Amino acid sequence: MNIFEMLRIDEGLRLKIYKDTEGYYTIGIGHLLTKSPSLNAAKSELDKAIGRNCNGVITKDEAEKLFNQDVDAAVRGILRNAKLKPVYDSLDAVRECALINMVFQMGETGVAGFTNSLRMLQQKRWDEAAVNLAKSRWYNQTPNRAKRVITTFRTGTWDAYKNL
Ligand SMILES: [Cl-]
Ligand SMILES: [Cl-]
Ligand SMILES: [K+]
Repeated sequence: MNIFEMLRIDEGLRLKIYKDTEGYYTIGIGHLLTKSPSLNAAKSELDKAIGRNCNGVITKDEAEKLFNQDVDAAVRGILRNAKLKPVYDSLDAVRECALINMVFQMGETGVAGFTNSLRMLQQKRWDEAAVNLAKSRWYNQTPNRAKRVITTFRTGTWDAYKNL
């Protein structure tokens, strides 16, 4: 298991524009197009991202390419973030994926708001961090995914993603 497989499981894959759990236009593997409620806006954003007239639909290759770029950006974002980098550096390779997962989902800013949780992870207080992470809108809005990620932080293993 690796970050790609992990995110592919949590985001799924759709080749046509769809609305994500918050109602935002998305495509591919969780690639957010826009927060605007205009399908047209979303359609423009798509073409611009892909570089051709897609008319709302893309290929699997295209989805995967968007996917590589998005993981890359999440990582680069974590590294450029003064609150995130220290944490990520302190973490083992499995747990780092859990952090990348959150940033992919919520963005650099959102995660950086989990201040108390971030400190607990840095101190390696796994159970305490897991409880803290659960006291969030994120857990309440997407509990199954949040469970998987928190379990990953808690255990250092891929158990939560095995048998999926
Ligand atoms: Cl893009
Ligand atoms: Cl969920
Ligand atoms: K590390």
